[PDB]
Amino acid sequence: GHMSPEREITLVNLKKDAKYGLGFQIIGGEKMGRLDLGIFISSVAPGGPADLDGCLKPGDRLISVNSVSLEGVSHHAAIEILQNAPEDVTLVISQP
Amino acid sequence: SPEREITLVNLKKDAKYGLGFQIIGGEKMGRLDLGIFISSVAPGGPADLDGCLKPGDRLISVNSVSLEGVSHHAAIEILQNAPEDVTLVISQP
Amino acid sequence: GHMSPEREITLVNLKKDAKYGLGFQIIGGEKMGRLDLGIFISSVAPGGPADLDGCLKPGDRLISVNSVSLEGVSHHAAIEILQNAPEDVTLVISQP
Amino acid sequence: MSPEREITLVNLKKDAKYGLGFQIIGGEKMGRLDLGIFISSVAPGGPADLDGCLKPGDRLISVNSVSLEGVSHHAAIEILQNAPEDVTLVISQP
Ligand SMILES: [Cl-]
Ligand SMILES: [Cl-]
Ligand SMILES: [Cl-]
Ligand SMILES: [Cl-]
Repeated sequence: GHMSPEREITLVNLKKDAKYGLGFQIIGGEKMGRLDLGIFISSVAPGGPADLDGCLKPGDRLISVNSVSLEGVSHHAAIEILQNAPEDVTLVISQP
Repeated sequence: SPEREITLVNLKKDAKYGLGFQIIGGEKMGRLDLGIFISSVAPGGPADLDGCLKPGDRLISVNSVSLEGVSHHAAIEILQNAPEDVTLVISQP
Repeated sequence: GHMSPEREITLVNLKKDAKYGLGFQIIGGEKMGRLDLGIFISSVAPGGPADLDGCLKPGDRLISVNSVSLEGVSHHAAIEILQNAPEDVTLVISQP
Repeated sequence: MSPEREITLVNLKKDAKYGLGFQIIGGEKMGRLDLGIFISSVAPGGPADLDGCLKPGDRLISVNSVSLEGVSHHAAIEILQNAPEDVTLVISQP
């Protein structure tokens, strides 16, 4: 027997908008090295793709941008990865 | 190209092999810790025949249930108690 | 590219870096039988000694550090063995 | 209660009369990552004996680059037999 796990993984499918991009901002970065997932959603822009989809929320943990893992990624590099992502993006996130 | 990769793996348990892999990890997990990894993959088993899962891969979820904060002991039970059809989210080098 | 019934044994020669150390992390349990080998590679840092050498990968099994066997060695003790190792390290590992 | 064990690489050459000059024991039903092969005897005057390192009780971990993880006693014998004349063993010792 064990304590029931609390969190879930979700796949969020978004399309970049010329005006919004993906319509969210991030906070954080790795501190503990290669396996550290330190990136979280800091805000979701009203009327943007993430908002309209409805799933992504401030506080959610960002695990991947399509297949690109954010494990061990700095804040700077995470910004880069999001910027360089194609128009069609699936975010793997964990949620409370 | 330095980033790791996130992949989804769909497996069906087999009578002899189960899912066809073993896991390792500690028992003390912080709420957001992901400490479950693959230690071996059985030749002939579903994981092997599927071809994606490898030793060293990091197990992130089982049928959408996150392994964040989940101990090795709890993860074994989750995998053993899982239905025949499982979708795994993993990270890979 | 499926798993082989026979695994592989490999020697890896690394030099510690002042910032990276050996450039990898390990995982394993704390309870070990005297002959158990429960230590495995969990990550390899891009640009670190292990990465540049190109042999060591996550999932590899750590068998010795400069002839010191990991048999019966707990995760906490293995970390200490890697920390206490000199600059020039020879690893014996097993690989899938 | 006993110090860390020691891993050694032993370089031997097969001999026409002695082979490698040692025998092994172990079970047949190994798990994937089990290492259940051990040295049982070392022949006086054969390669292993002359080399001086290998002793009965030692654990045999590999034959050249072939791991004995999950390898049965039967299969280990065949791995040793099939090996070329130049052989490197990885062993563990007390
Ligand atoms: Cl394996
Ligand atoms: Cl690392
Ligand atoms: Cl890695
Ligand atoms: Cl012994």
